[PDB]
Amino acid sequence: KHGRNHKVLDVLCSLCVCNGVAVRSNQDLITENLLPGRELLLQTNLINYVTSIRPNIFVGRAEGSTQYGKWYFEVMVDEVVPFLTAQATHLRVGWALTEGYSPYPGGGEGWGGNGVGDDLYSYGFDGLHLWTGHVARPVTSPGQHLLAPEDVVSCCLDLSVPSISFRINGCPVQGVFEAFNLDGLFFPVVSFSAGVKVRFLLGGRHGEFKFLPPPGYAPCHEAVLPRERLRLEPIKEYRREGPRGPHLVGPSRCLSHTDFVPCPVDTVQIVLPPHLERIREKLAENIHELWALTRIEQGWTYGPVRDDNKRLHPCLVNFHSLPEPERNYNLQMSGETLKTLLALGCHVGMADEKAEDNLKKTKLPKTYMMSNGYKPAPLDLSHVRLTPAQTTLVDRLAENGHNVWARDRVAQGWSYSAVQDIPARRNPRLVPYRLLDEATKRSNRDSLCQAVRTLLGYGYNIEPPNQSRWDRVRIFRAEKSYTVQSGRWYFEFEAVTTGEMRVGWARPELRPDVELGADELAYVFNGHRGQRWHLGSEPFGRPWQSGDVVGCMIDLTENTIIFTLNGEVLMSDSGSETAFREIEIGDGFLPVCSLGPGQVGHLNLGQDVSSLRFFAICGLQEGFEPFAINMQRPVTTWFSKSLPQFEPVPPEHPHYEVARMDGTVDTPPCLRLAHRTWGSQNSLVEMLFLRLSLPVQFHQHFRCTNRDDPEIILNTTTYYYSVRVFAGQEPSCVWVGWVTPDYHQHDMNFDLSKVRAVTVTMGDEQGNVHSSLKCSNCYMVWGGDFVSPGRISHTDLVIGCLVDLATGLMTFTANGKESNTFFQVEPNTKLFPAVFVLPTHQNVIQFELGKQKNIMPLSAAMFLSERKNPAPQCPPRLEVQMLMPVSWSRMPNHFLQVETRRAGERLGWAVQCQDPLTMMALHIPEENRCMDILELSERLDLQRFHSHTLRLYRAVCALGNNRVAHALCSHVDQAQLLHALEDAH
Amino acid sequence: QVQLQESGGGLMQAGGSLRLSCTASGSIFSINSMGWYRQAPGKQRELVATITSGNSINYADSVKGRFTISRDNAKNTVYLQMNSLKPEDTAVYYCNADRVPNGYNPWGTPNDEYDYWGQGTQVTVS
Amino acid sequence: PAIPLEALRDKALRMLGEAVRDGGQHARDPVGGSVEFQFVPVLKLVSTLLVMGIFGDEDVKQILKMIEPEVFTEELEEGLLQMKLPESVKLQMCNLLE
Amino acid sequence: GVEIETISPGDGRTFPKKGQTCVVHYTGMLQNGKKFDSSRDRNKPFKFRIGKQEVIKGFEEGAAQMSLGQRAKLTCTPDVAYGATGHPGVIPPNATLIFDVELLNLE
Repeated sequence: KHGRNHKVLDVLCSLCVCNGVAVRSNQDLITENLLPGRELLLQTNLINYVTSIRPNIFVGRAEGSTQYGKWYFEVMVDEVVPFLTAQATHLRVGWALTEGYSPYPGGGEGWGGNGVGDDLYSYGFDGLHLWTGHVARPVTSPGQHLLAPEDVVSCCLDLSVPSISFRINGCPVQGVFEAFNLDGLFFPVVSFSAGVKVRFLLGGRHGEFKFLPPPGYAPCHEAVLPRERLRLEPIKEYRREGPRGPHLVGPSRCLSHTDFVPCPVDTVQIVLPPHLERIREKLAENIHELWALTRIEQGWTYGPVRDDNKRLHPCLVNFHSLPEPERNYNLQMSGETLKTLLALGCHVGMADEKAEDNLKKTKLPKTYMMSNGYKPAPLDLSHVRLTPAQTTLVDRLAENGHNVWARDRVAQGWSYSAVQDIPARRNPRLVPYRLLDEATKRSNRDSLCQAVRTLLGYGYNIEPPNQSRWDRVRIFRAEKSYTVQSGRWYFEFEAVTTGEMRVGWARPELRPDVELGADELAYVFNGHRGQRWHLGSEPFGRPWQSGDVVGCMIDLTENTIIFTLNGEVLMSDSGSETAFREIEIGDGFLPVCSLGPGQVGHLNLGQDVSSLRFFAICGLQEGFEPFAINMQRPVTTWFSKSLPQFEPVPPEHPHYEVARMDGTVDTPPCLRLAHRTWGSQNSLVEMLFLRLSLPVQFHQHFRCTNRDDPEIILNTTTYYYSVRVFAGQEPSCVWVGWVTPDYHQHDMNFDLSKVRAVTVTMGDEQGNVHSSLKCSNCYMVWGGDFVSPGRISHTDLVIGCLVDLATGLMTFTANGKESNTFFQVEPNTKLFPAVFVLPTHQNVIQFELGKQKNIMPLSAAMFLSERKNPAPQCPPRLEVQMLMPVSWSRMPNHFLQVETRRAGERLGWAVQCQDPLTMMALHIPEENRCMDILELSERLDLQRFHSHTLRLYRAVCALGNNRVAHALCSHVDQAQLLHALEDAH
Repeated sequence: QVQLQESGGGLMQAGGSLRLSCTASGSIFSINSMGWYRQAPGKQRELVATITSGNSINYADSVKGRFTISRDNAKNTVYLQMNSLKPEDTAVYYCNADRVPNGYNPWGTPNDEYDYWGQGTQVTVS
Repeated sequence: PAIPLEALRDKALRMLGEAVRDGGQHARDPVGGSVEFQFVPVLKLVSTLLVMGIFGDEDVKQILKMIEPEVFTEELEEGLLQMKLPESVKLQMCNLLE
Repeated sequence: GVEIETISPGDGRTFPKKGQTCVVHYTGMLQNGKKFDSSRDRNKPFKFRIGKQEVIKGFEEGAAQMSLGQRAKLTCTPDVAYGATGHPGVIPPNATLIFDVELLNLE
C-alpha cells in the first residue's frame, strides 16, 4: 500500500537476522509470504533479440485509392536451429501495418523480444499458433508443428472484407483474423531469431509461387511503385553503418494511404472571359499546326479515308477543317486548358494585344505537304519563352489533368499495378500525377508546355497566384555518466545528408520535449540556416555542404564554445571567433545532436586520433583534448524514443492540478481535476488522457453460470466506480472507461473510432466457425451518448461503471440510466480505469472511488489486505497518470548483423541470420513492460530498490538456510548470475 | 459514368445475320467516338471498323467480310452487323467509347487514357 | 547447489587478469564506475575460490605472478601491490597473503 | 488431471517403460507465464527413472505417455503437482504447473 521503498526491505532484513543470530521462523514466514507471489517485486530472466524484415511492398485500400486489395505471397524456411543459445528460436511470418508497427532493439511489450503478432497493429502465424496483440491462440492444422526447415507458408490478405489467411504446406488454415482496422497500409513482414535461413517468394522474377494463388488474388511483386525498387529495409531506425562507422539517422519518411487517392481541383464549373472566341481560337489553330507537323515528321499522309496503317489524315486539308466531333474536341480541350489554368490560381485573358501581331509564324518548304497536303506553318513562339513560373504552371496543369483522369479511372474501378493491364483495368499511371515517374510526368506535360508557350507568345495576363514536431525531430545525447564539468573538449559531427542538423553541447537537465536551442540548456548550432541557437537563434557563419564535418568544441577553462567547419573557424557577424562567451559551468555539458527525417550523419566523440580528422586544424595546437579519448569500451549514448507511455501527474505542472479529497460524509473518496490557467493567457486546450495507477485483474477461471445485505456483500463479485463531470464541461468531449496495458495512442484528435479492434474467428476443418473472440486495446464508452442523455445543467454528471471479475462482463450507467453498451472479456486480463477529457472549464472531472448496495468497492480489487473491508479507501499508491509521447531510452551497445540478399530469380530473396545476442530484461509486474538492466544506470531509485532486494535475498538466505537458497535458485538462475559476472557495462 | 451495354451475336450457320447493339449510357460530354474490338478465346482483341460521331468509319485488316456499322447520338446507340460468318470470326466482341475523336488526340495521354469499354457479347460461327 | 567449478574458475581467473591489465592502464572508464568496483568483487570471488581450493597449482602460480612477478618468479608488467589501490583491495589482498 | 500438447513431432515408437532412466531439458512456469524451472540454463539434463516415484506423478506419467524425440507441453494440475502442499518460497500451493519438456536419449 505504500509503493516500493527500500526502508521496509531493511526492516525485513532486520527481522530476518540480527546480532549474528537469524530467526528461522521469521525468515521462513517472510519467504513464504513474498517470494511465491512473484509480485510487488522486480523480476529478471534470460531473453534473446528478435529481428523483423519487411518485403518493401505497401498495399492498402481507401476511398478513391488505386489499390487492388487482394494480395498473396509465400515464404520458404530451410534452416532452423532448435534450442539455439539456450532459447527456442523465434520465427513468424505475417502482415504488419505501416502505422503503429515500431519495433526497437530490445525491450518492448511483455517480457521482451516482441515479434510480429505481439501488437494489435501486427498479426502473425507461428507453427501452430495465431499471434495478435501479444496474445497466442492455438490453431488446428493437418500438420501441427512449429516452423521447420523445408517448410512453406503462404499468406493471403484481402482488404475488401478485412481478412488475413494462411496456408501451410498446401493445407489451408481454418484460423483467420477478421474485422481489423483498415487505416494505413499493410506490408509483409518476417520476424526471426539467430540461426535462421529463409527465402521470399513474391511472384514473377522475385520468387515463385510453388502453389497457385487463390482466385481473385494478385502477386505482391506487381505492387511496386514505378520509381521504387525492391529492397529490404527496416521499418524505422536511428542508426546505420557507413565507411566512417556508426552514422546516426533521423526519422524515416514513409508514404500514406491518403497519398494514393487522387485529389484534383474543379475547373469545368468556372466561367471564362470572352477571350475564348478570339485568342483561344488561335491557340487551337496553333495546336492543329503542331499536330499536323508531328504527323508530317512521322510517316503520316493526307488521305481522306482515315487509315492508321495506311497513314491517312481524315481531313486531308492544310487548315485542319475538322468537323464538329473533331474541331469541337480540339476547341474544348483548349477551353479546359484555360479553365484549369484559372482554377489553379492563374489568370485568363490578354495582357499584350500587339504580341500576336509580332508573331510571324515559321514558313516551311512544300516537302511537308504530302498527299492532299496538311502543312500549316508553325506559329513562331520564340518571342516569349517559358519562365520558371510558367513551368510551374505547366506542372500544376499536368497534375490537375492527370488527377481528374485518375479519379475518373478510380470511379470506373481502375486499380494500380506496376505493369500495364488494361484487360484487368490497370495502368502504371493510375497513381496520381505527383506519384508518377518522370517519364509519365514528361509525357503528360510536353503538350501543355507547348500550350503555355502559345499562351506566352500571344502575351497573356496569365500569372501564378504538435505531435508532428516529435515525428519530425529525433534527438541523440551522451550518457549522463560522462558529465564533464571542467576541461577543454573536442568532438566532431559529419552531416552526410543536408538538413536541419543541430549538433552541440547540452546540460544534463535537457528535457526530451524541448527542441535544441529553444532553451538555454544547450548551445547548439543549426547550420541549415547558418545560425546558432541558445534560448533563441542568431546568425553565425555560413551553411555547410552535403558531407561537411563540424568540430564542435568547448573550453571551460575559458568558459566558451566554438564551432569550426572543415577546418575553417566560423566567424560571427561581428567577427568574433567564439560562438558563445561567459558560459558558466553550472551543471556541466554533454554532447547532443538533433536530426530530421531522411537525414544521416556520423558522430565521432574523439576516441581515436587516427580516425579523428581535422583535429590538428581545429583542436590540436590549441590545447583542446579530444573527448572520450581514453575510453576503452565504446561510449554508450541515449536516444529520444518516441513511444506513448503513461506517467504520473507532475505536481508542478503549469496547467493542470489534481486534488485528493476523501473522508467526506455522504461522499466517497475522490480525485478532482482542475485547470490552473483556464480562461486566461496561454490556456492550452487539447485532449487529456488520464488513468489510475493500479489495475484490476479478472479471475484466472471464469467458472460462473438502504442497508446492504451482509451475505451478498461477502459473496458478491461485482465492483463499482464512478466519475463526476462538473458543470461547465461539455458532456460531448468526456470519456470514461478502461484501457489495456498496451494502449499507446497519443492522438490529439482522439476518437472512439480510432480504437484498435480485431475479431479472431476459429473454425473447424469443415469450415464451421466455433470461436468468435474479440480483442481491443480500449473498452470505453461514447461521449455523444452522455451529452444526448444530459444549456448546462448544474447537476454533476455521474457515470457509473460495474465490472464482474468472475463472469467477465462490463456494464455502464449514466445518472441512474443503464446504457445498452455491454462488454465481455477473457480470464486472466488486467484493466486500468481511465478517462479521456477535453478541458472546457476550470473544474472538469473527479474520480469517485466508492461502493453501492451489495457492490464491493475497487479498493478490495486492487488490495488483497482490503479485499474484505467494505469501507472504500484511497491509499497513496493509487495515483493519476497521463500519456507522455516521447521519453529517453538507451541504445544497445551492439547491433545484430542479419545478411539479406537476392539469391536469384527462382530463389527470390535469401535472408539469413546466425549472430547470437543476449541482454538482460527487467520486467515490471503491474505495468506489464520490460526494460534492460543497463538502463537502470540513470535510474538510481530502481537501482537502489533492486540492490536492497538482493540484500533481502541474502538476508533470507543467511546462516545456511539451504531450503531458502534452493527457492532462490529458482528465481535467480546460474546462467543469469554467470552473465551478470561476465557483464562489463 | 459511361457504361456501354452490348447485346447480340446469336449462334447459327455461317453467313447468318448478326446485329450487335451497344448503347453508351453516361455523361453526354466527351461522347464523340465509338470503337469496336474482337478477341477470340485465347488471342488478343483486334480493332473492328471504328465509327465516330461524324459517321467517320475507319477500317482495318479485320474488316474482311460485311461489317455494316451505323451509329446514332440521339440515344448513343450503335449497331454493328457482321452478317457474314467465317470460322475465324468467332470471338467475344466489345464496344468501346472515348473522347478521342477519329483515332487521334493532339491533347495527349490523359484523354488517350480516357477510355470506357463495355460489357460486350459473344459471337460464334458454325 | 551444484555449479561447474572449473569453468567458473578459469572464467574468474581470466577476469582477474584482464581487470589487472585494465587497472594498470590509465582508463577514464573504470569497470563498475571505479577501481573499487573493478577489482574488489573479483578479489572476493578469487579469494573465496582460493580458500575453496578449486584453484590448481598452475593457477596459484599465476596468482603469485599477479601479486608480484619479480618476487614470485621461476628460473613492463606491474605487480598487484605496486599501484595505488583502495582499502577494500588492500584488505582482500591481505586476506590472500594470510 | 493432466493435459498433453505436442509441439514438434518425434519418433513415435519408442515409448519408455518401467525400469528406464530418461534425461529431459524442461522449462516450467506458473499459470500467468511466470517461469520457475529450467534445465536449459543449468547446462545439464534432468535425469529421472520411472518406478521410484522420486518425481511428481504428473511429470512421470507425462514422460511415460509420449515417445522419444518429442517436445511437448504438460499442463499438470496442483493435484499432480504437489497439491495444496506447495513449496514455500517458490511453487504456490494452488497452482497448475506448465512444463515445456522434451525427451531425448532413452536408455
